[PDB]
Amino acid sequence: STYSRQIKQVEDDIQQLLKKINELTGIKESDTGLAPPALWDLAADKQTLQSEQPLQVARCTKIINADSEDPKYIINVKQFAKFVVDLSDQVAPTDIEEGMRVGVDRNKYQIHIPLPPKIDPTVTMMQVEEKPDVTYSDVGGCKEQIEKLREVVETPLLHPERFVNLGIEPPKGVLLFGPPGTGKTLCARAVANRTDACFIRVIGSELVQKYVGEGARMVRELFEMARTKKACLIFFDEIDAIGGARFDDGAGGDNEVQRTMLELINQLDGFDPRGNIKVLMATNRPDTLDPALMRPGRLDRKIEFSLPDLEGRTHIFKIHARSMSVERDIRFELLARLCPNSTGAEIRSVCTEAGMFAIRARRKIATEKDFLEAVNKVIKSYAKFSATPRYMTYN
Amino acid sequence: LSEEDKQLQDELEMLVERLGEKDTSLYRPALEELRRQIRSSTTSMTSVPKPLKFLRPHYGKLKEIYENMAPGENKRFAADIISVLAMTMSGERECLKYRLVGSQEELASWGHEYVRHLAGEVAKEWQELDDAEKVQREPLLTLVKEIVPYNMAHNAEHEACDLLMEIEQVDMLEKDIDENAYAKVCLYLTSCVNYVPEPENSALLRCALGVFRKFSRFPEALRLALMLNDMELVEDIFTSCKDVVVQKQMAFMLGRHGVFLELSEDVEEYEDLTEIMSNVQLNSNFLALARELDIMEPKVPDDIYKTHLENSARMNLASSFVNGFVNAAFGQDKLLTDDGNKWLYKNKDHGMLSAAASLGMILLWDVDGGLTQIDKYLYSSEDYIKSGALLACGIVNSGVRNECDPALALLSDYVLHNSNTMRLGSIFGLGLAYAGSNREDVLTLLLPVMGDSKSSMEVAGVTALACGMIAVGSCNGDVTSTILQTIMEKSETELKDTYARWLPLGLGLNHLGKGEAIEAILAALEVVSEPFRSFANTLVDVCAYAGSGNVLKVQQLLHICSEHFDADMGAHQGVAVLGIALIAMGEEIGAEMALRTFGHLLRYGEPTLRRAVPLALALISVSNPRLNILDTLSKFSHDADPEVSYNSIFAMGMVGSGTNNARLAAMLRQLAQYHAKDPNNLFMVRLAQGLTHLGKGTLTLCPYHSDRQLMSQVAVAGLLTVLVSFLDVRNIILGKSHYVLYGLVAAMQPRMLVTFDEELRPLPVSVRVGQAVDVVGQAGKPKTITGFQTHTTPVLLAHGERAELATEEFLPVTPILEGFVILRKNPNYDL
Ligand SMILES: Nc1ncnc2c1ncn2[C@@H]1O[C@H](COP(=O)(O)OP(=O)(O)OP(=O)(O)O)[C@@H](O)[C@H]1O
Ligand SMILES: [Mg+2]
Repeated sequence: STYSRQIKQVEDDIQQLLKKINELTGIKESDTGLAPPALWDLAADKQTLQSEQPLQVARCTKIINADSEDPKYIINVKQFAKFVVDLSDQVAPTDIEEGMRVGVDRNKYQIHIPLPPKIDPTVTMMQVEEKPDVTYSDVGGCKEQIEKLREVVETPLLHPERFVNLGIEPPKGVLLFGPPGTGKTLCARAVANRTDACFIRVIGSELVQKYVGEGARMVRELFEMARTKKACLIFFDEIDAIGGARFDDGAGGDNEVQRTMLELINQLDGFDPRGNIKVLMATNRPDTLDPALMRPGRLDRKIEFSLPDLEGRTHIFKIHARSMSVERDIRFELLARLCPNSTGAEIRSVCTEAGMFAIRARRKIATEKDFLEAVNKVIKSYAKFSATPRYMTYN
Repeated sequence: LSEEDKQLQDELEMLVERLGEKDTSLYRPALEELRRQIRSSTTSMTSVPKPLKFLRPHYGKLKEIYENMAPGENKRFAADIISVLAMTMSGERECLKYRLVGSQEELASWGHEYVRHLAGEVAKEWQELDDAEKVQREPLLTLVKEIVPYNMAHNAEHEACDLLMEIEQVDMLEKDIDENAYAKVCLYLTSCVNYVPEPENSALLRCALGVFRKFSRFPEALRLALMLNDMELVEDIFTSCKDVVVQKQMAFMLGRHGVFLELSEDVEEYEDLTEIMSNVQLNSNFLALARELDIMEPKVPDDIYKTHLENSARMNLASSFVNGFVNAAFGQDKLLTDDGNKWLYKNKDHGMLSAAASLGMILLWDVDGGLTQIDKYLYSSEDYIKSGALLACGIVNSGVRNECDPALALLSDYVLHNSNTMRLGSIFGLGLAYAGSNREDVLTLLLPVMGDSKSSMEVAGVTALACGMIAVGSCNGDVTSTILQTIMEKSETELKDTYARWLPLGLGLNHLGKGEAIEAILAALEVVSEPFRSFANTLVDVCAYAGSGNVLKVQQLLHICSEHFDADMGAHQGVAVLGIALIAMGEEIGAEMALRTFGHLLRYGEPTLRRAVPLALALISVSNPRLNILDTLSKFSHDADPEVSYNSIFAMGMVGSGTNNARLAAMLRQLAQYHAKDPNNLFMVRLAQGLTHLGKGTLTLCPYHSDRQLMSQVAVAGLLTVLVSFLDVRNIILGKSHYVLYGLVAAMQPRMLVTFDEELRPLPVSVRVGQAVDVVGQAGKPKTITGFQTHTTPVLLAHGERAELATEEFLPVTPILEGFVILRKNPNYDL
């Protein structure tokens, strides 16, 4: 308390000093998207505003007299108009092709710069930019499943030289299936964390659109932007949202979703080669998927995430209780034996509920009795709401 | 008006009336009742008697009672009421006075808040008192000797610390430390030392050291003495302890710090202690870790570049640097440990210098096996290969003290070679091998090289860098004298060469962290011509105040940076910018404050001013990939000034050096794609990629260890060498002198947590690794880690990540769980 007066004096001085600094330097606005003044290259901004002319985005339609020295290019300037223009002197004639987006000036509309193809922003955001915080060490009891998944989705990208030499074409599709909570999306997150290529996460419900043909358009643009990369991975979580089998119910039952699924199938294995895209789909209802989607060349590997066995359940218990403040003699093998048919999610909940039982009793260490009560509460008491017994008929 | 409040208001008159009667028979009961009445409300912290606050003027009637006659019992309780009242207003020389002259009973009987105010006033008047008032502190010492145990009784140890700190009398604190509070008081005093200046720096340091020594806490006492760089105190601490295991742990700490001791053969367990302190077993321990952490497979630079995901002599040299950095201290590589002659000759001119020298990086700390691979390239006829292997010898021997000096033997016969390249390799290897040794034999062998006529300016600068690295922080007279002679012997036009910039640096390395020992050196430098004189003076001054946090020197450096010049005259501005980081790196608050100053320097500064800000950011955040610095450097990676771009990219590499950061790797790959057509920028990007995966993520370049409280002088010297050489990245790094990057070898340490048994065998133990939490202040047991995970002990600790034993089966010998730690079976466990 003896320093309190000086504490407040120096604190107020510091606040006044910070305000004074911000007075000379900057840090304001932030609602009109203004960068801090330390990054303001105003002279270069003026030089850009004068020298660098704006360019309207158009689409080239037809090249007339491409062979001769006066090729005319019909461009469709979006909602503006259609023009017959010529390339600028700084663009090679072979750099502009029919049907590609270009950027032209506003005076004579001469083509000034070829442009990347238009991609829906919703499709663009589907690519993963922050890798998940899950490694393959966080998935227990899935040794064979993880190995099979990695030798399809990771090994060909990491070491392609081992495959080209033997004339070997690795599988380009994996379907992870199993009851809910078995670790399909966990393994997908592990893949996305370990991968170095472009990873795109697509949820099936995201491919359902209001208008007719829009979902197929999103699928087409997804595979178009996936082909603009040397190697790419597309994850289709809950593919049963759009991957259902085709049927005719008199009315137009699921016709648009079937068209979206057909577009996805055509992209996977159709007349045109798919490319270096290696797709990955996870579903808890693989019985509903279309037979054409469940076919090799589209889903070559079918990895089953069945419920863990005794060793797998013990491994999952060790994984989830690693950072636990457990006692010294926790019989995790016994706990794994006490939940015969249980998913990894139930095991994680058992660990969490044992910790919660210990916390509720104001204890810093969870005993074996706490884990037994957690098993009773989660595996036994909550067994009414278990998704397991219904969903292993589907898998 | 409360009825009891009205009664106490009656006591303002009726009790004073009892004290107004001539006879003393009514004086004692009324005064004692008032003294107990003060305690009546003192029983509640918030409750204070508001009626006595109206008795403050009533002291006029009581003025004669406490002043005008005998002090037996009349003034005794009369003055104490005035003292309790004086807690309310300013109390300048009052609240102390009546407690001093009045009753001298137990202090806490008058309240915790009252005694807190009294202690604050004691410090305030102690500052006022002059020498002639030494006969005024007789009661003051008694008050402090009673206040300190009272503060420690009610867990108010930190408040006690301020009291002796203000009066500059912390010395008696060690007398009254109990076993329940030594850790807290020592922790608070050590946390305070980073901000108090000299001589209170050493005073606080020695006081906490004495407290630790009294309690036989030998490892932390040794840490504290190492913070004091008191070699005599290091020796005394090491030989005072009788526990062999504690001495082994302390030897591990000394070996990590780079401090070595010459023990006596009479000392028990001399052999193993010397081996621990010499880090001869560092290579085997590192390889055992890597085998446990299944990372022994070599990594080709292609796996780092990842060119298959991307939608020349310089290229080959950059790739050799990447191969050396990624596989550092692993002993295996698919590119040079195989038949590397094709690869090594794929490089051209001075590239062959670094590439062959890079072959020494994979064999770091492995002297016996490393020289066995150097020998093959030692006999190469090409001028560059032999000297590159010579420098690889010192790189291999760097960080490990061999009893029979191999590097000196292999490099002595080439420091006066006619070819300047064989020389260049030999001095640099010798400097790396014997960094932080102050070995008189090596220095005497090396020193005449600087004065040799055949020695070029490049050679002279390399010799200065080496001799500084051997004698870093030692204030060696011989090295200082010869460096001064070399500096003033050169012509003014000769000093225009940037290799002369290395001459002060070694001089600066000589007095690294010494402080105010440079005034003679500065006076000597005053006679040197300009603008080299300003450069040299700035360099040596900064190196002297390295890692001190002296805001005055930072103010001087900012004044140097203030006046900008419309290059040639402005060279020392970059040194000042680097010096802001070199001084502010000591403590976290200063570094985070200096980050804003670096931003302002980048914003308002001139090119030469802003060409060094990335180097300052790299120095202040090396191996610490915090996102703010990474984003700041990324904003200037594609800078208009090429030098700013090169420095920003290299600083991005150094900041995440050894961190294996995925985000930084993505940024570096994107920069490599962006800078594909710029050979210099692409080379810098490859260097950054190599640094980011240094030692496959198991090595750090941070100069601070022991919970970021101990500065490694050798690491600082290596980082300083590389960064100061980067002030002329166009001519030194991108030129023919890229071998100076191997100075980073001096700063390579493993981010380690290896738990050993009492017989030094590995001992896997469950531990919790998480971001360090400041535990100053808050009492009881506060958690020192947040967001932690449980791993087996052979785990790599990131920057700012502490580790605490998960269970209590083992007791650590030292509180700091970094590097090699010895664990002992806990007697309480399994009771
Ligand atoms: N094999 C496993 N090893 C470790 N933890 C597991 C395993 N399987 C599941 N878990 C845990 O249970 C959680 C279940 O979520 P997860 O995303 O894996 O389910 P899912 O199989 O995708 O389910 P759904 O079919 O409902 O989408 C995981 O987040 C993880 O914490
Ligand atoms: Mg899922």
